[PDB]
Amino acid sequence: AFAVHVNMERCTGCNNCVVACPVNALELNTVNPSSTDKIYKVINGDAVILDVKHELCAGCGICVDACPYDVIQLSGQPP
Amino acid sequence: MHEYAFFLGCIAPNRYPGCEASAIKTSEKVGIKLLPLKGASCCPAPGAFGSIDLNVWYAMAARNLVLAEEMKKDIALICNGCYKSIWEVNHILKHNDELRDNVNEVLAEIDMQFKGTIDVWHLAELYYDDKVCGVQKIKDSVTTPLSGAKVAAHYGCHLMKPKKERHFGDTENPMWFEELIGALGAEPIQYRNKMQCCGAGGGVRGYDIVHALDITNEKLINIQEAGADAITELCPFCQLQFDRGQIEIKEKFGDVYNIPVLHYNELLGLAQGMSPQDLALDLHAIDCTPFLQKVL
Amino acid sequence: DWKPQILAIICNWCSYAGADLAGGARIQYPPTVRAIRVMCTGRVDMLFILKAFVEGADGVLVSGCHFGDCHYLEGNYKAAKRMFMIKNLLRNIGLDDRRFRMTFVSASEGAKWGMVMEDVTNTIKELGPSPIKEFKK
Amino acid sequence: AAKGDMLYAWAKDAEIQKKGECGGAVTALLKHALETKMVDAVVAIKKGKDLYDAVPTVITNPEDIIQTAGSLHCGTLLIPKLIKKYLNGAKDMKLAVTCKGCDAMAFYELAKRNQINLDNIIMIGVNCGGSVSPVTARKMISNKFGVDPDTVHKEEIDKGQFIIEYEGGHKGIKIDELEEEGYGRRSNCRRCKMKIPRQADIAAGNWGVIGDKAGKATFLEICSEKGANLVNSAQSKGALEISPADPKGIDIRAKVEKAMFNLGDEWRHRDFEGMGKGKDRLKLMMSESSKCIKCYACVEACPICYCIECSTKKPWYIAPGVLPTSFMFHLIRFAHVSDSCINCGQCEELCPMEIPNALFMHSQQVEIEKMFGHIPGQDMTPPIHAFVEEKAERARLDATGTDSIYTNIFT
Amino acid sequence: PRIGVFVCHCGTNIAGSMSIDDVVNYAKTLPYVAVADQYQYMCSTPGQKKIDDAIKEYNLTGVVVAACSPRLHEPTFRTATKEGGLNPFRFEMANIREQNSWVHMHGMWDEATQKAKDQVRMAVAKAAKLEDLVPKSVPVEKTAMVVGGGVAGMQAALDLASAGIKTYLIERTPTIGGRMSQLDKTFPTLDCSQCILTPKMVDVGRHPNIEMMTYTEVEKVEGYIGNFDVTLRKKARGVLTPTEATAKGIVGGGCNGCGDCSAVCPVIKPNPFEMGMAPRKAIYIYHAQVMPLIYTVDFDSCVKCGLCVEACGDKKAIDLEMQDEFITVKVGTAVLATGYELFPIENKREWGYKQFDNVINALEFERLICASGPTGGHLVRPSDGKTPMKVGFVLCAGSRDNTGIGKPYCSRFCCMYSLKHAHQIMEKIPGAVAYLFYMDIRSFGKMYEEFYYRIQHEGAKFIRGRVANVLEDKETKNLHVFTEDTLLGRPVDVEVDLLVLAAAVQPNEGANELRKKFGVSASQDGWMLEAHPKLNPCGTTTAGVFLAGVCQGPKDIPDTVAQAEGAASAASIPIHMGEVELEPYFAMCIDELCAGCGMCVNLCPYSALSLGEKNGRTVMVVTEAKCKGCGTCGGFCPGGAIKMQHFTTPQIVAQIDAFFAG
Amino acid sequence: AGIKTYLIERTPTIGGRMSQLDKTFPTLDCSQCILTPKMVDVGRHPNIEMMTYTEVEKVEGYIGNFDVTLRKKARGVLTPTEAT
Ligand SMILES: Cc1cc2nc3c(=O)[nH]c(=O)nc-3n(C[C@H](O)[C@H](O)[C@H](O)COP(=O)(O)OP(=O)(O)OC[C@H]3O[C@@H](n4cnc5c(N)ncnc54)[C@H](O)[C@@H]3O)c2cc1C
Ligand SMILES: Cc1cc2nc3c(=O)[nH]c(=O)nc-3n(C[C@H](O)[C@H](O)[C@H](O)COP(=O)(O)OP(=O)(O)OC[C@H]3O[C@@H](n4cnc5c(N)ncnc54)[C@H](O)[C@@H]3O)c2cc1C
Ligand SMILES: Cc1cc2nc3c(=O)[nH]c(=O)nc-3n(C[C@H](O)[C@H](O)[C@H](O)COP(=O)(O)OP(=O)(O)OC[C@H]3O[C@@H](n4cnc5c(N)ncnc54)[C@H](O)[C@@H]3O)c2cc1C
Ligand code: SF4
Ligand code: SF4
Ligand code: SF4
Ligand code: SF4
Ligand code: SF4
Ligand code: SF4
Ligand code: SF4
Ligand code: SF4
Ligand code: SF4
Ligand code: SF4
Ligand code: SF4
Ligand code: SF4
Ligand code: FES
Repeated sequence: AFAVHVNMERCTGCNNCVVACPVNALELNTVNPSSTDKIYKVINGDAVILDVKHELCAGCGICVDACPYDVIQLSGQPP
Repeated sequence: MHEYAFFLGCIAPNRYPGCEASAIKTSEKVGIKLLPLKGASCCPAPGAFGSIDLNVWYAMAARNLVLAEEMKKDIALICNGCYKSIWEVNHILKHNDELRDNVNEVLAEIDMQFKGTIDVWHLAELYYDDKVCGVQKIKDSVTTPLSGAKVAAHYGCHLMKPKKERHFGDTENPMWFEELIGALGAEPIQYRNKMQCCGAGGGVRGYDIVHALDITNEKLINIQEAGADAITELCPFCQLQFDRGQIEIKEKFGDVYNIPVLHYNELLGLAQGMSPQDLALDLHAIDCTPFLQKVL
Repeated sequence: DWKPQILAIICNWCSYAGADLAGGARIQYPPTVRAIRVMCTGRVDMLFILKAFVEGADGVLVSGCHFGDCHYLEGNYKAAKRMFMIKNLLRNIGLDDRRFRMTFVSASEGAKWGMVMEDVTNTIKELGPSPIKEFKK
Repeated sequence: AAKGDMLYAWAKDAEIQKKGECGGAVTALLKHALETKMVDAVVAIKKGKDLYDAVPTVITNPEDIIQTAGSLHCGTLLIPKLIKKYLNGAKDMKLAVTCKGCDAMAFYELAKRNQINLDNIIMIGVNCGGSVSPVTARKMISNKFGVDPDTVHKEEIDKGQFIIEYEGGHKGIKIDELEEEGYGRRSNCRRCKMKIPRQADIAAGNWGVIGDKAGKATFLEICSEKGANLVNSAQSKGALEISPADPKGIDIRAKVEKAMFNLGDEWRHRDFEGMGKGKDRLKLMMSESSKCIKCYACVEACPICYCIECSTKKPWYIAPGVLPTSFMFHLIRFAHVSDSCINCGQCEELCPMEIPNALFMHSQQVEIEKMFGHIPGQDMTPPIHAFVEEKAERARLDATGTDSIYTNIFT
Repeated sequence: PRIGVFVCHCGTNIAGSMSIDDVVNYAKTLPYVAVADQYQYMCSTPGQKKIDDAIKEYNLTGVVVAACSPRLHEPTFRTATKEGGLNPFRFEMANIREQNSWVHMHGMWDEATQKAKDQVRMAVAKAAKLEDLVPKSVPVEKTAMVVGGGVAGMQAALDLASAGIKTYLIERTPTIGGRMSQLDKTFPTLDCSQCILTPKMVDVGRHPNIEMMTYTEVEKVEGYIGNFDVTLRKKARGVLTPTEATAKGIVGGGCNGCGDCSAVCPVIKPNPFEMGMAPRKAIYIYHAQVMPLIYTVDFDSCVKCGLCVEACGDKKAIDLEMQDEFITVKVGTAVLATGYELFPIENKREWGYKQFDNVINALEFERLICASGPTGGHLVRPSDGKTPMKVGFVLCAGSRDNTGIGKPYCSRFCCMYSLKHAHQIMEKIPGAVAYLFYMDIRSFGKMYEEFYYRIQHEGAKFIRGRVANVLEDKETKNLHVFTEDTLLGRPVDVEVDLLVLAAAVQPNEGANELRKKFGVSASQDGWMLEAHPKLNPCGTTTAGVFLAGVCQGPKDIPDTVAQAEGAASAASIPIHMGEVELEPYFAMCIDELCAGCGMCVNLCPYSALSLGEKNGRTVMVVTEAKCKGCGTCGGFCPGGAIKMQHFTTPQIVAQIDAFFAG
Repeated sequence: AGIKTYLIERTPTIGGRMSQLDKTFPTLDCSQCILTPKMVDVGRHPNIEMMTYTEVEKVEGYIGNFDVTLRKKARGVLTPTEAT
């Protein structure tokens, strides 16, 4: 239930934070999908986090490790 | 992109133009748009002009306010003394009816009225607010780390004091301006009596230069003892004092510090990658070259 | 030929004390208001106010304790609701509702009691004689 | 069938279904309740004479409710105050009462003031688009319709016009045209906005019944668990037929209700500005009220007047023998009733001196309502002065932005 | 009815503003008035004699006195009316002095006379309709409650018990004693505080007439002067006294205070008695001199490890599953003695209280200097544990301050305790110097000025200047105190090793909640309010509740004890009599006018109204003991079925009618 | 509290210095106005033996019984009770 922050100023729209998030990958890549909500979607060229109320993230670091030009900061402390 | 009228008083445009240039560039890089103020003048400088006549102080500050009122925009400032004049006259004339009346019948001779519809902000206050560009956005915009530099902050007096008249919180040991310098990557250091006046306010800079320079020299001694490599500041008065006054201290006394004095907007430009030539660091009395060697 | 007839109904524990304190401190004000002195303003029934206005009160004043300072824990909330409703009735029967007001005067506000007296007198003098006295006939 | 269902209902008994104004569902439900012993009596309206005479009736023989079938549009009476006065407030006996919107609001006002037992009373509510005074209906028919009034068989307000069925044919005139000419529904009925009594236990009407059942089915809305039980029992014992309502019918029912709300608002406007403003309204009120002969019919007929002795009878308020009575008489009713007036019109229509009691009282009520937010007659909410609250009182003083109660209260 | 009107001159205070002769002639011509007459001082013995003679001669039904305020002289003239063959309540005043003369003195005389005639007319109209009342007498339960176990609570409890009244002593904390138990030495006599108080604590603990209930709160209070139904919350102490253990069946006993439990407990938490400077286990006593030596368990911090029960062994005093028990107690009177706490001085940022290590406040200094404190009585610097040699005392810290942060009042004892602390440091650390930054030394009490002289003689430096700000040296942790020596006329920079702030005091935590439970109001200052600020500093406006100690305002231990004994005497007055008379202003329901709507029932704050059965009809019933005479219900009831005994609708409406009579 | 009490005053009246005060700090109340009610209570109380214009010549005894001798100075004027 952590909080992710995306630096819009250096986001290129690469979409490798959307493809690599394992909560996004739940809908289409799971047998009998449990939850179909998504943290990121690239609207107007930058990654927007729809997870406003910080309910779905799990601090995995797959998205921080994925962005090619580090731009996603993961906060492990309560918002 | 929030839009503000950019007041731009006397010292930044006419002595330290790199300050205003970096202000516009860095504010645009973060989500802020600084619009020129059309025919603004000296904010009647609170010391040297308020000491003479408070009524003409009110009238000139109100004229500066009604320019941006006609523009229908919020003032943005980069000077603590200009903040005092503009913001405080705005606040006083938003609540005192007989003073509104007096200023209005003075201004009616130039076809011009004050109604009190806009707000006044300091640029560092905007950089700190979270609705407008926040500390995180500043960190995002920073592209050159400026790491390994000890930087001493001078808050000034007219931005934060008196706390019964402002809204910035504690005046005894604020840390907000230290967070903006920490965002840039430079480590802000703490020195003795960090909230002391620089000595240039109230017209003392002109009336008694030795007295003002002694007040400044107390600060410079504390800052050198801490070990600063530059002094950030949010006021062109204080920058002028800390910059010229180092030369006047070197000549009137025998004290040598050679500590560069930079506005926070100039440091923000340096952090965001602007060039020293584009910042006009050659227009300062005190050479910035050692600090540039450290942070570049 | 005309002198305003203003009637006040002041509670015993803050408004009577405040009027007494003003008198003790020798605060002068015009002699136009006469008071009734009930225990709480919760005692003030609507029919008291309406009876005053139909007998010909040019103005009526009801003075009590501040909210949270009633001697009887909550008796002036009831009075406040009643007087809000009385303001509405006088507006809709076409009498001028500023002939009536309810002030909250503490036991130590003798100066404020004097100012209330002056302002009530001034307002009723501006308003003029009540219309009931001629509408009856 | 469950507290919110909207149904078509008609009587299994063909004679009950003929004599019903629509499908006879109000008379089948009342008959079933009586004969299965949910209730010990039934208070309904029957014609005592020509259809212009509506007489309330307590019925205990289940054989006499076929006489109660049919709706009398000239029945301008109010039932709940009769139950308090001559049936001991239904404190010992269960009743089932057929009631209009004003009769449901009066039930709730008297139950707030503890004068009847709504645990005992079952309210079958009917939709009401308005009622006409019997004598005014007679004059209407004699003059505007050009008919001898004794000829009329039935007469109803349907689609906003006044249909009468006499020997020879039937006729119709727009109720708005009649109301401009000085006839039509009562004044309070023109101002009324309680069109579908959703506070009752069942709401029956002819609105929203479309198609093959346009005159042989009653639109039922189940508004409570008690009504759901009555309806389910009647359907299971086979005294009543039930089919789920048509969605198009529900939609046009909503539209007609909304249009009736708008018409009520228009009449509220034109009447309340017709009374005047400022000292002109005081001369209207005072000159009208100087006519009162102190018959006390308004006090004895008002649902909200439940006091053993009225303060209008106390010698320190009203001088006992002075007949050109004071304005205090009507100020004491404005103070006590205007916060909860259900606009039943009984005070206006029972006044020997023709004083617009209901107009004055409703003009005050509407904005006591928009001031305090209290709608009379909807549920068990206590009256505004019977329940004062600390936080709300603080709130109204702070909203004035003032240190007293003097100004900045109205717009 | 036959009414007599007696108009006082008040010795020209009224005759110098109106025409008393004209008022008297108007009273004579008024209806119902049998005799009208005047006198210079109607409150004096010839004035009462005049009233009584008039009553006897003219067969007066009622008496109207046109004089000073009723709040001043109802009892006097009611007793004068009684002595004379009337009821006390056939009397009514017309305030024509404090509301006519003193406010219409200047340049307006016939206007004041007309106002006086109007007031006399309204008073006569009410009195012609007053009728007989008899005050209600209610029995008084022979117990008393004292909330607070400080010096003021203990003194009040001992006083009541030795007068013979059974007393409850409620203390929220596990021990009695209060702040004086935390004090080390006492000004101006320099006695040891615990030594002088331990005797009285033992008396309280042993007295058979005192029910000492420590670690207990007051959940709710209902009732009046007669019977207060007070509900107490017995918080889960976790440990059983010997009496409770024997009751529960453990013969071997309960807690004997051996200390094995706290010897084995592994949890360590700050001690609130030592202002947090010292550790204490989860099972603990504040100090070794606590009166009930019973070893509370702190359930917010206990981990239920069960080592304590094994250590306690066969005594079996520890019950780790204990819960908050509730008890309801009926008492006749109540004494409130809640004390005080130190104002939060970290809000004054210029004196770095929380941000600099070596800045402390005066109760922390008192614990540091006490020999039973966290140190061995050795004052050491918090920053490094070294002994200070220069100590500064910032007097007025947060006091006489109108900026909205501090308190606008003087805390009374902070000048005296700062002198005591300066003496203590100068005598305990050889060669140490005390600097007092002061702004009006206030040594007003007995021997206080001599104490001040002696401290200056021993060599404390007195610098008359309020401290401006404090800076901390980065390395030595020394504190640079900046102010001006106002008498010397120069700024100063005194560098001290330890800075002590003489902080202001404020009402204790929860005191406002408790005084709202009991119905007591607050002062401008925020302390509990007294009945009359001059002549009744103990009683409150709500009958049967009395104040004692710092809870009514800051005071030294001598003044606190005097106030506590005064409150005990006032609380004993009605208990010894056993009767008390209530004012007959009650609501009385007229049943054959009540309709039983029940709407008035919720308008009573005191729940005096209810619906009951009388003659088959459901009507309203007034508990005349619970009614207080406010009049809310009787101003509500639409049918006029509620009668207010001395302020009836016919009476008030007669007053209105008489005002509009011309 | 119910104990019979003797009130000895050397002067012909009770009241003391507060009877001489005109107004009182910190509330500015009139001193006689606030005290006169209490003077009347003392003068009327059945349990108080108010002995004005009287002194204490000698005291002997202890906690139990104090044999106090009073000097009733010659007032020169008789109260109604003494006259009767
Ligand atoms: C004055 C009046 C105006 C109405 N206006 C409308 C309208 O505009 N639109 C609409 O959809 N419905 C209106 N109704 C209701 C309409 O008659 C219902 O469709 C009808 O009641 C359905 O019931 P029913 O035919 O099934 O049973 P019915 O056998 O008709 O039962 C009717 C019941 O109503 C009772 N009743 C008759 N007259 C009155 C009266 N004056 N007051 C109280 N109860 C009475 C009868 O005793 C009987 O119990 C009105 C009813 C009345 C009385
Ligand atoms: C640093 C310092 C030094 C001082 N030195 C001296 C000195 O040398 N000499 C001197 O004469 N005076 C001195 N004083 C003043 C002295 O402490 C007070 O005069 C005295 O303690 C007043 O006692 P009290 O009983 O009224 O209040 P407290 O001692 O505070 O006692 C109140 C008691 O009531 C309890 N309580 C509070 N609220 C409740 C509740 N709701 N329910 C139940 N119990 C409750 C508290 O726990 C406490 O036990 C000093 C004060 C300070 C701060
Ligand atoms: C100028 C002045 C102004 C003051 N103003 C105020 C003020 O505004 N507010 C305030 O609160 N305080 C004020 N005070 C203080 C106030 O007067 C005292 O607090 C108060 O009077 C104390 O009263 P007491 O009964 O102890 O002594 P006193 O009032 O002096 O009473 C002592 C009484 O005992 C009698 N007596 C004496 N010796 C004997 C004897 N041997 N046998 C018998 N009777 C004896 C005396 O005649 C006298 O009647 C003021 C004091 C002064 C001097
Ligand atoms: S940390 Fe994991 S779960 Fe959270 S947003 Fe990144 S990839 Fe998704
Ligand atoms: S991976 Fe990084 S650059 Fe790509 S869309 Fe996400 S945040 Fe932007
Ligand atoms: S008042 Fe309303 S509900 Fe009653 S009969 Fe008239 S229109 Fe129908
Ligand atoms: S019904 Fe009409 S005439 Fe009768 S008392 Fe009421 S207002 Fe007067
Ligand atoms: S006042 Fe008239 S219209 Fe209002 S509820 Fe009573 S009877 Fe009906
Ligand atoms: S007018 Fe008032 S007092 Fe009279 S019956 Fe109605 S509610 Fe009762
Ligand atoms: S009764 Fe009042 S007005 Fe009369 S003399 Fe006494 S104090 Fe003065
Ligand atoms: S071990 Fe038992 S008896 Fe001993 S102090 Fe602890 S709880 Fe009390
Ligand atoms: S149960 Fe454990 S933690 Fe709790 S008091 Fe006993 S030993 Fe300490
Ligand atoms: S007692 Fe002394 S230190 Fe305390 S507030 Fe008063 S003047 Fe200041
Ligand atoms: S006294 Fe009045 S309000 Fe109370 S129950 Fe009786 S009628 Fe209702
Ligand atoms: S007057 Fe009425 S409301 Fe007030 S306390 Fe007495 S019974 Fe309760
Ligand atoms: S006591 Fe004054 S309003 Fe209640």
